[PDB]
Parts: sequence; C-alpha cells; structure tokens
Amino acid sequence: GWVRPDLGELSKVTKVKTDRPLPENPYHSRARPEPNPEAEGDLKPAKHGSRLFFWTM
Amino acid sequence: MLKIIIPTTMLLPMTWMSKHNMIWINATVHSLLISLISLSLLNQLGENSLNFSLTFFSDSLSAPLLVLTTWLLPLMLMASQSHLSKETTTRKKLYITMLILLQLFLIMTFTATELILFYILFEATLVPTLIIITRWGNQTERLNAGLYFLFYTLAGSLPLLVALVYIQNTTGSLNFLIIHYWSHPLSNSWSNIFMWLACIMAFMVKMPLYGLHLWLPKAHVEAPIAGSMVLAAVLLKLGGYGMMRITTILNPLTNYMAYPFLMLSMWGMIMTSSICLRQTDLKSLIAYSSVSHMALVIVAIMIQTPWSFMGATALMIAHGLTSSMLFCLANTNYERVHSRTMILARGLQTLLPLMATWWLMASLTNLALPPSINLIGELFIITASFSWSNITIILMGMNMMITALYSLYMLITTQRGKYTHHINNIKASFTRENALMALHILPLLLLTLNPKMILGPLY
Repeated sequence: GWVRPDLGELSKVTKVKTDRPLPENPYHSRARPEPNPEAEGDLKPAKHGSRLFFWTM
Repeated sequence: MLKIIIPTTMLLPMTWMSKHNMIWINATVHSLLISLISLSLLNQLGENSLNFSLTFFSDSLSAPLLVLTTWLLPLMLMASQSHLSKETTTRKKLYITMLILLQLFLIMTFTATELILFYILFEATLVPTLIIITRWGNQTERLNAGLYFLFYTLAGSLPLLVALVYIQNTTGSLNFLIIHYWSHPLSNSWSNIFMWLACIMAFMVKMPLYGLHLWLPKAHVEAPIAGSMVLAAVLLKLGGYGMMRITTILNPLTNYMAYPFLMLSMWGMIMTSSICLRQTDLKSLIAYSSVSHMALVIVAIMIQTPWSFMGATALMIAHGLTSSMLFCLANTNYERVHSRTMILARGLQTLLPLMATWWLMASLTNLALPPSINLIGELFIITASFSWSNITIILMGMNMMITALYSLYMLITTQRGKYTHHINNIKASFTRENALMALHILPLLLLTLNPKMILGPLY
C-alpha cells in the first residue's frame, strides 16, 4: 500500500506536533547589554552662544 | 568703542575713492576728528574700567595709549607727504590703507576684553608694518630688516599663544576682568616657571629687552619715517600694555624670575645708552635711545609697585611723543642731505633757527627737563626701585647721566658749529615738517600742566 510521491512532493515544508518545549535560549546567549541613555528632551538656544573665546554670539 | 572703530574703518572707503590730490587733505582732517572723538575716552571712574560692551572695555591705562595712537595717525600722514609725492595714486592709497589698518588694529588691541582677542590684534599689527618697512623702505638691507623684525616678535609670540589657550582650559576663561577678579596664587612648580615664562618673552621681545632688541636698531633706523614713529611711539609699548595685564595672574612668581631679566635690563640701559653716545648714524641713536628709555619701563612693570606702574605709564606716553619727534627730526635732515650720518651735517643752527629749537626741547625732553612727564615717569620708577633696593640708584642714575651725555651730543654735532660750505641744498624749512614738530611738542607741555590723566588706573 505504498504510492510513489509525485515530483516536488517530498520537498514540501511539513509541520509536526513535537511535545518538547521550544528552547528559550538555543544559542545560550548571555545577558544582552543595557542600552545607552536614550536621547530625548527639548532643544533650546545654546547658552551664551558659541561660548568659544571672544564670540559673544 | 565702535564710536571710534566705525569711523576709523570708514576712513578706508573714503581714502580709497577720493580724488588723486585730496587723499592727503581728507585723511588728515578726519583722522584729527577721530582724535577729538577719542579725547572723550580720557574720562575714567575711580576704579571701574569703562565696560562699553562684552568684547570691548577700557580704563585709565588703555585710553592714554588710545589717544596716543589716534593723535599720532595724522602725524605720519603729514610726515609721509614729503617723500610720497613721487608715487602713483593707487599705491599712495595703499600706503594710507596700511596706516589706517595699523590704527584700527591698535584701538582694538587696547580695548580688547580677553587676552586671546588682545593677542590676535596685538600680533596683527606685524602685517601692516611689515609691508610699510619692506615695500616702502629705502635701502637694500630693508629686506633683512623685515625678517629680523618679524621673526623676533613671532618667536616670542607663539609661546604666549600656547600658554593663553592653556589658561582657558584651566581657569575656564581668558577675560581680563574675570582673570584679575578670579586671580589665584601661582605655585612654584617647575611647569609653572615656563608657564610664567611663556607669558613674558612675548611682551619683552618687542619692548625690546637687552639682548633681545637687535630688531629695534635693524628696523627703526631703516623703516620709512612714517613707519618709524608708529613703531617707536606705540608698537614698543604694546608689550607694556600687555605686561600690566598679564601680571595680574602670574604671581607670586615675579619675585624670583624677575631677577634674570631685571639686571639684564639694569645693565641694559646703561649699556645701550653707551652705544647711543658712540653712534655714527642719526636714526641709530634715537633707536638705541628708545630701548634705553624702554628699559626703565621693564623694571617698572616687573617690580610690581603702584608707583612704578604710574611711572611706567607716564614714561610710556612721554617716550612716544619724544621718540616720534626725534625720528621726525632726523627725517627732516635726512631728506635734504640724503643720508643719516651724524657729523655729515653738523652746525646747522646758523641756517635752521626754528629747527634748532625743535632740536632743543626735543632733546631736553629726552634729557627730561623738569617737570616734563618724562621725569614724572622716570622719577616714579626711581622711588619704586629704591624702595626695592637702595643700591639701584647708582645704575640708572648713571644711565640718565650718560643719557644726558649723548642727548646734547647730536645737538652739538648737528646744530652747533659751522655749516658745510659745499652743501647748498638746505632750503627754507617748509611749514609742513615745521608744523609737524609743533603738533608733537605742544601736547607734551599741555600734558605737563595736568599729568594726572596719564598715570594709569593706579592713580
């Protein structure tokens, strides 16, 4: 009671119902680094202009 | 101070598109008007420097130099009229532009607020004079004159720049007001000595100081007359204005490392004055005289006494009016005789009556008759130096005696005696150079009446 699979039939993507749990860390990744302090806040004119030598503004 | 800056830069378009013959009249009249406007700067409060703007401030030290520059500018304008007649109009306007640009940089230098801004225009005066000395000079050596004058000042200028930017990173500001008000004692760490040094030789190379002065005889005797006055009258004093400024923070180091420069100077003027007595060129004497007179100023600043600072200021302004007069006086003789040899044209009183006077008190102000401001500056230095050390008195007292020795010597070897009979081109003394000397001398006696305006902020 066996039928030869047609062309491309054996190349299809199949689905299975394995009862093992999905490995949470397959790569055994270490703790991810904390992000650098986020850039936010409002922008206001530079205090006392360029502040470089004799340039008041 | 833009009430002086704006009209001064406005002299450029006016002098650059005036008529081919009105450039002298126009430049002279409005420069004098600027001088009158600059005269209002004589007002000073008790101790608060006039803080007109964030980037401009003045006190009783800057204004007398400020008026000196502005009052001076018409004087080379009239002095240069003689030997600039044989020139094209475009080049003539170029000459006027250099003088006005030199003036404009001078006013910004004295009125500067922080040291770095002061440094930029301070040095910036090298460019206009470099063109003046080299392009419009008279002899082959002027090419070697410019390089000697340029590198000498620059060689000391660059260390100051490194120290100045180092000030900004450490103290946090370079503004003079904050530096003096946030002044802190300077430690004697071996780095701090060079820190002290880098802020000094920049000012003393152009003073000039004994040893580091060779550019002075190689430039003033050799520059065009118009460049000669501004070099001697003000440009040397640029070290003085800076040194009173930079000394506000460089303490208490001055106690130790003043010595290697002090007796370098103290043996200096006596040595230089000896050279003045034994010159062969006319302008060489006044140039060597200028460093001799400048030498007592070096002692005045460095000793750090209020009396010396007043003496430093008075001698500074008095020497500028004097040295300009003698350089103008030498130019008058050089023009007719086409040389500057001292004994070439001795005995000209019989032919030059008014000149012989213009020799007379100009040398007497060089001898510093009482109560001319020359002594008022000079005597204050003496009292300050004596309070520092009693044995000082013999040295510069002997110097002002050898100063007296030569200061009549050209009077004897230019006016006293008999004319040279082969010379026959000493014409009638033109009113131009004649009136030039009047404008030199009358402010000296006028300031003698009320000297209280030129002792600086310490008065």
